[PDB]
Amino acid sequence: EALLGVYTNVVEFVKFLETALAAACVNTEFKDLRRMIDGKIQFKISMPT
Amino acid sequence: FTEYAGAIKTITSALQFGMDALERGLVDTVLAVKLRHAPPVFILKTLGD
Repeated sequence: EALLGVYTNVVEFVKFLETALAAACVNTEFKDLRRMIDGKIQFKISMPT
Repeated sequence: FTEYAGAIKTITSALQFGMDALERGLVDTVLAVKLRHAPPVFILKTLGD
């Protein structure tokens, strides 16, 4: 006698680009980030008098 | 060439610095003349009537 069961699905959630939190961050898809050691940003601020 | 033309960018931005810090000298010294000739409210109000 073959028996069947009832399974309920995993409740899916709104993705990251579809929330309003991404208005605070700038999103890029860096494909190979496990190869990166460091990443730097360099500012150069000239100051008037 | 990229050492020459990167050295003419320094000496212009050091000399745009000179004039654009001297336009601040107008705005400061014009405001400083006004503050030498600005007696306060409580003195000047009762002389106004």
